[PDB]
Amino acid sequence: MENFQKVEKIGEGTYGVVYKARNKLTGEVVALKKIRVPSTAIREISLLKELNHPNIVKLLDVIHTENKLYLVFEFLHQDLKKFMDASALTGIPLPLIKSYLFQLLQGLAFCHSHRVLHRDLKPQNLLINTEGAIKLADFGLARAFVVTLWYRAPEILLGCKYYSTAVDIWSLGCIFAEMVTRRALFPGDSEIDQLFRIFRTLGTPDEVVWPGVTSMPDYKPSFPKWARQDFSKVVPPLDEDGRSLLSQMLHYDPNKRISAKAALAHPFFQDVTKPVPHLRL
Ligand SMILES: c1ccc2c(c1)Cc1c-2n[nH]c1-c1ccncc1
Repeated sequence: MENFQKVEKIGEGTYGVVYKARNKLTGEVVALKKIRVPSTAIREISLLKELNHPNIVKLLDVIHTENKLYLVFEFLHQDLKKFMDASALTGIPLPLIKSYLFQLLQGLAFCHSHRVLHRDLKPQNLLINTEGAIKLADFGLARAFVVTLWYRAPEILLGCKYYSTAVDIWSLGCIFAEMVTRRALFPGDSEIDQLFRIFRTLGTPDEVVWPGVTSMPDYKPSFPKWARQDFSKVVPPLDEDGRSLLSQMLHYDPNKRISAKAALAHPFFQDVTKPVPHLRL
C-alpha cells in the first residue's frame, strides 16, 4: 500500500519479502510483508488476526488491495539469529535461554490449543525486544499459503503428510540446543543429509522406539543404522533438568514427544526468571 513508506528490507522468505516501514499517515513503524489471491489464503490469514498472544508477533492489518497481499506486523528490534551471532563469544546467559524457551513454549501452547501450527520455527522467525520478551513470527502462514532444513522434524522428512503440533516442539528443541552450545544441532544441507545427521546423533529409528516408522513414505530399509549418543555429549553445558527436557522435545515418535503445555511444567522452569538481554540495535 502507498500508505507505507519503506525504510529498509529486514528480511526475505519464500512466502514474501519483509520490510521495515512507517505508516505514512500515522508515523507508526511496522514490519511490512508483501506476500509472494485465493480466498482460502484470505480466510486462513484472516483467522490469524485473532490469534493474539504476548509471545506471538502481532498481525496489525491484512491489506488485500489491487489483487495483492500485504501483511502489516508489529516491529520488534532483533531476531534470535542475530542475537545468537552477537552473543557467540560468551554465549547467551542460561537464565536468558531458559526465559526465552519458557516464553516460546507459552506461545506454542496457546497456538496449539487453537489447533494452529507454525511448521517453520527457526531463529530467524523468533523476535526479541529490549524488555526481555521473545515472540514467534511468520506462522499460521505456512498452512495459510535456500530454505533451511535444520529444524525440520523427522516425521516431515520421512514423508508424513499430516504432521501435528509435535513438529513445532521438535524445532524449538533444536533451537534450545543451539542457544546452549552455540552451534546448530543438525545443520543438514539436503533432505537426506538432514535425516542422517539426526540419525547419527539420536540413533537410527526403528519399530522399538518409533512404532510405524518403517512404513513411513520415505523410509528405506537400506538406511544405515547408527547408534544413539548421550545427551551429555550433545549438549554438555546443559544441566540434567535441561537435558531431560530436551530429550523429551526430541523424541522420535511425535506421539511420545512432550507437548508445549507439559513442557511448561517441567522442573527445568522451577527457577525461571525474566532477565533483560544485552541488545545492540
Ligand atoms: C514476519 C512477520 C513479522 C515480522 C517478521 C517476519 C520479521 C519482523 C517482524 N516484525 N518485526 C520484525 C523484525 C524486527 C527487527 N529485526 C528483524 C525483524
